[PDB]
Amino acid sequence: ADERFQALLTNVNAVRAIADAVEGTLGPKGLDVMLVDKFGEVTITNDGVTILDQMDVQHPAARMLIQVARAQEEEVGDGTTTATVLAGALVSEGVNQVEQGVPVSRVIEGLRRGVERALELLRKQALPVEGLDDPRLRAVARIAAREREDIADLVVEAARHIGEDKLQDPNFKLADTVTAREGAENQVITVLVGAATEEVVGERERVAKDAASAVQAAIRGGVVPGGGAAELAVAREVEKLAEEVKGMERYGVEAVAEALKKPLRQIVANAGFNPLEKLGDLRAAHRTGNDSLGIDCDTGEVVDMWEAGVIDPAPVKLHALKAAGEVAAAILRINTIIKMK
Amino acid sequence: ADERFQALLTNVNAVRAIADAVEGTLGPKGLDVMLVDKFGEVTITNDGVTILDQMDVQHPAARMLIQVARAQEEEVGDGTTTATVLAGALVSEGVNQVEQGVPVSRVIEGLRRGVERALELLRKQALPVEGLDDPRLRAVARIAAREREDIADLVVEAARHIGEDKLQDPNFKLADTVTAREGAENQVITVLVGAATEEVVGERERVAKDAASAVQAAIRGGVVPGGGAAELAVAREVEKLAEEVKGMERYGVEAVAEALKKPLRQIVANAGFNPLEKLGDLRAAHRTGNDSLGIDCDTGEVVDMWEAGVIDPAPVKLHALKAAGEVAAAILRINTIIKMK
Amino acid sequence: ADERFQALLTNVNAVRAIADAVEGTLGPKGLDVMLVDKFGEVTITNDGVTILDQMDVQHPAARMLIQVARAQEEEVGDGTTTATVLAGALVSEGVNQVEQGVPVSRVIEGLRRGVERALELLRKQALPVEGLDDPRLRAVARIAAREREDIADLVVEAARHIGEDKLQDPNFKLADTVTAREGAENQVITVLVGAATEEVVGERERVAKDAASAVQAAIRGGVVPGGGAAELAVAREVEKLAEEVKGMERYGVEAVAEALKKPLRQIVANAGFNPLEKLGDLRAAHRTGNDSLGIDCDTGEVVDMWEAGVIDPAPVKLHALKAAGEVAAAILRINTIIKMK
Amino acid sequence: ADERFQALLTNVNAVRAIADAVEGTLGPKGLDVMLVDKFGEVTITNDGVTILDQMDVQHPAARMLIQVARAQEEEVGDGTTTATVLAGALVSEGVNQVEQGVPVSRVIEGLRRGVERALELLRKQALPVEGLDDPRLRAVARIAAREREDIADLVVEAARHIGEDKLQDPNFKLADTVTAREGAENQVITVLVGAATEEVVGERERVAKDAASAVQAAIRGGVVPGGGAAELAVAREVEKLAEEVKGMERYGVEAVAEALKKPLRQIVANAGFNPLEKLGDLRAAHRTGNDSLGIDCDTGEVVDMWEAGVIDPAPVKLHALKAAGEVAAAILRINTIIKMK
Repeated sequence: ADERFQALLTNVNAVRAIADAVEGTLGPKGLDVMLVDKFGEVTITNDGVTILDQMDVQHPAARMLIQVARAQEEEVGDGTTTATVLAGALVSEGVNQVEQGVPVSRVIEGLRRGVERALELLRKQALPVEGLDDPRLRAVARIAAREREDIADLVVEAARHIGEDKLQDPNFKLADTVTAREGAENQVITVLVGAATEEVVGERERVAKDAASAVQAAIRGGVVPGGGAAELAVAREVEKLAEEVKGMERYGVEAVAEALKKPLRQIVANAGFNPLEKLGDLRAAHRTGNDSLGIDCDTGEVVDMWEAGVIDPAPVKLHALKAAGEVAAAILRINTIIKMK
Repeated sequence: ADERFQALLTNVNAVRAIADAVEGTLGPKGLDVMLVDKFGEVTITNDGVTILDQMDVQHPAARMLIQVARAQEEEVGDGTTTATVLAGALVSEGVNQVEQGVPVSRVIEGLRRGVERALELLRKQALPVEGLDDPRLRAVARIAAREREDIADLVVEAARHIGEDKLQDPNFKLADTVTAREGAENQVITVLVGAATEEVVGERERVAKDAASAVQAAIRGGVVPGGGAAELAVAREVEKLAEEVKGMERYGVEAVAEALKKPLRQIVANAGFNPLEKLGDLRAAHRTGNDSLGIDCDTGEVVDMWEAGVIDPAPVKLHALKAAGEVAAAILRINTIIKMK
Repeated sequence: ADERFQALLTNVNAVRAIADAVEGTLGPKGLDVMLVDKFGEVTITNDGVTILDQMDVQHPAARMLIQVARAQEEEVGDGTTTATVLAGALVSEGVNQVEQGVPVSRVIEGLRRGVERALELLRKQALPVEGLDDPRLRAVARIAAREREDIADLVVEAARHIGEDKLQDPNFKLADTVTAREGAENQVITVLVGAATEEVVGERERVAKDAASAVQAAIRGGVVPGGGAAELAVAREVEKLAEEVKGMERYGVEAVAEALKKPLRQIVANAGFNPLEKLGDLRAAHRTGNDSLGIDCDTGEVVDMWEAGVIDPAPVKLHALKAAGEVAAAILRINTIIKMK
Repeated sequence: ADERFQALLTNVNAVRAIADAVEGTLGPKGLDVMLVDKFGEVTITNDGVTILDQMDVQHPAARMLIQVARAQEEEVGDGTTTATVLAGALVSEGVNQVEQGVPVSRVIEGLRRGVERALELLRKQALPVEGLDDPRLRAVARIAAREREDIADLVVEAARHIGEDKLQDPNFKLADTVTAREGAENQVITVLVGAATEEVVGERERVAKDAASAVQAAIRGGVVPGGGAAELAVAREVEKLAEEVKGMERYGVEAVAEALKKPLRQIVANAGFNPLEKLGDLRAAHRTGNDSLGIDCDTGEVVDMWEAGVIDPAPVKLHALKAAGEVAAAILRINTIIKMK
């Protein structure tokens, strides 16, 4: 019986190891991560899409996490680091509840129901954007471009050059029509991103594609209050569902609720504030009936995110949580490890 | 800095040891504790007063819990088990929250307001008893008599023979008006309680005084749904209070709320049922607006405590919670241990 | 040279340990200390005077600080805890400079001048109280009364009864005019202090003692903004003195400057706030030219201490700083330890 | 959490080691450093640039600082020593704050704004050079030429041969317009620098470029009082801003403020004096309202650096501080180290 639980725990530690390596890269004030070879070559990156690919992943439980997260990347080209951290949080709290005594089969179904409710509520909470000149697009472009307005303005300028219905085509990807070249200026003819040297072209191109995907998702499915405020907003309702759920299955709904607190908790933690005290006051002001109250990452105060400008696309946040649930259930189900031929 | 926490944790482990020695005796299906001497003599007893009186305690921190519990006993003469287990749960959750990073002073000042609101809600929820012919007096006498009705009937008979305003006198304790004599019958002349042999008198007198105290407190302060249901009734609102308080203070209101679940959790555990699942379906059926819904100790089916006839006097619980909160606060403040002259 | 310094460090650590045993009792939200015997008896106390009197002292360096602090008690009967903390901080910030390479003889004289200028500024900053009807006397009684207004009202009534010039008499102590008896009410005949039982008399007599000494000192010297605000108010002046002093001796003036913020560091550390961040919010309105702002102990917001009412008399703080400077100068001078005949 | 800090401390110690091998070469009497391979060859040199170029670097943090320092060299041809020393100081007393409990993210942005303000004061303090006949050019050429006049004279002669407006061309560098030949005399035809033998031409060629670049920057940006006086002058101002910065973030500005003293501190220390007292006696000369007062490296008596003739160009100092701040942020922002494919 302990062997069945032990086989689950080592799977969790593999997922947690990957989830812990990218959690420092969350938010506008994320911390970069050092990557090292045996030869000694090193790259410094604050983006998750690259750290997950360039990182060693030898435990076979982590390979599924990377594959599912980059499938989410293949869909919309953003939100891999949120999905990985949410999957890690869900699996961590699930194994914690299993340690308490809850059977794993109960936790799996509780997680399934809680994640389904969370997707429902996040879909219902996202409101559609009113035209393209509405500067919520300019807001969600800036956050995706590492707070560099030079790329952010040109992505929205290209978006206005394309149009609305021409961007509503499912077969058309705006990321593939951007290109970065060295020694050029910022013009759109094909989106030409200027770069100084030849070595800096890669990261400028990558952030150009990230802003491209963000602005695409903004038209495709609306916007959500970023910074994890929407995650807390759905976490409270998932807790209410947990109180609604019968039997031992509820302890998985609590696992969904606590895992939805991890993105905002780490947004605060990486910003350099105490996560617990700055979550307490954030829950303090949420009694007014509005569920769009976040925390600014510079002064640490409770401020509504619509005026702060911290906005996130809706499809990316929906699909990150969907993938996190799908790749937490699959890793919780595994109970034995056997060898082959 | 670690010594301040280690100084606290050693004090807590003294408190947890006392609680673990008594929390097995809760409920109508409690498990006795066997006490051994140097000589090898035995003392089989399920009464918390007895075990707390004759138990060897050496830690200075553990002495305060017993002193507070016996001071509680001097007031009404019952409820020491609930006080001990609640104090243990409160300080255990307090140190658990301190380990997460919350400073101890915030935990203490959150415990204070949480316990105050819990006392307020328990006092409100108490329902007075209409006359002595009401069967609730029969139930509260039966429960105090270890579910042996022969003492239960004579206690209520004596209560009716004395009177309402005579019982209302604060100076008169009817636990002194009971005497057990071997070889006699059960009659009132002085409440004479029959016993078989001289060795049966020792425990028969104790249970007679316990029943006397229960019946007296029932008239003085009404009744509360027993079996731990009222604890969850007030905990569900202490979680709203925790969601009503700003800042790091809230992490102690959660400690009050979770500590209030330990009574019913340990009633269910001692009854031979899994406490997590049996607590899960308790919250499912609490949505009807009634807060007096609990768990029967034999069939495991959730049933409302009024019809089931499991009732616990109000003051024995209010004073017990107040004592547990005061001793938990007093033991959490301690941060340094040093030696005397 | 090393054994000369190691002789100072051993004396420093003895002073550090005694100052460390009584830091946590400072401030209104201070924590208590468990004093244990070999016998097994206990004494919970948050009074610094009791801890210093009753806690063992075997290292001879500590006894000098104890004697100086209890001499400060013999002067006006309060402020021993502040004196001990200030002496510990001064000695710590002195040895930290000797570690950096500053000679001890320069630190001693820099500390002398820094303490003298700090005393001068604290004396200049004191505000004399207008009559005994002004509410700051009530505040000074309350702060010495651990937020129990029952003692505060009777002591202030007695203070107004006696008269102004009668209170001015240097041979008249209000110390001896109080007495606590069990089972009595609160009235003045000779001030009769009420108490519940015989065991409560010992601490309630000390409470009346401290309140009487606080109101005693208030008439003579007026008031100073309590809660450590005035220590910060003079710390910046000592910093400008350090920026006035010439040579290696200046680094003793900064030892005085940083030692004066230890009381306010510890008041917020004991309050459950982070001292590093709560010193990075007090310097907001200190730029406005007023030097009467501190930190309130429950919510942590910065507010003027005149409005908050945390007011502590002038003579007790002045003499506590003088005693701390005297013992800090006396203990730093020791450079060798030798045995007698 | 310790692993995230251990990764940072490992990174800091790498910067400390590369930094630690350089600062002995600061000031007019820097101490040269020996370099050895397995073959046992010798390379005695007191120049920072060659020391950083030929030194074996294994840690990636050393590689990042190497790249930034040689980029600073590519920009203006000098200032690598001050850049690496200031970077080491900023990183060292940034992690010193992290040990105290300050979060890394707050220290990073505090470093950012403190360095920005230090750049502001340093830019404003630079006074414009009045023609080339002004002997401040001669002074900076002298201090650039290892206190040798034979290279001081021909550099300024070649400069005045060109003309005023021709040195303002950003596309023209005069560091490439100097060639050293063996057995020749000192004249300009192309500045011909003579040498004794072929083996001596290497070091003469290097000092010729250094002296050329000093006057290259001097006409462009003016003059700033060198020898660490400008650093101390801006350190007091960024201290004043630290008193203005609000929150936990101020402890990064304090790190910038005290890290700016490291150049002057080590110029004094390499002189064979005690830096602790020589920093103390420099704060008397700064109370007169003017901020040009530094320390002569020979007699130890503080003297005005204008009259003493110790001078540095403005652009080299500004860019050294900018590079030091940028690399300090880039190495402080790394949180964990992982391995690659």
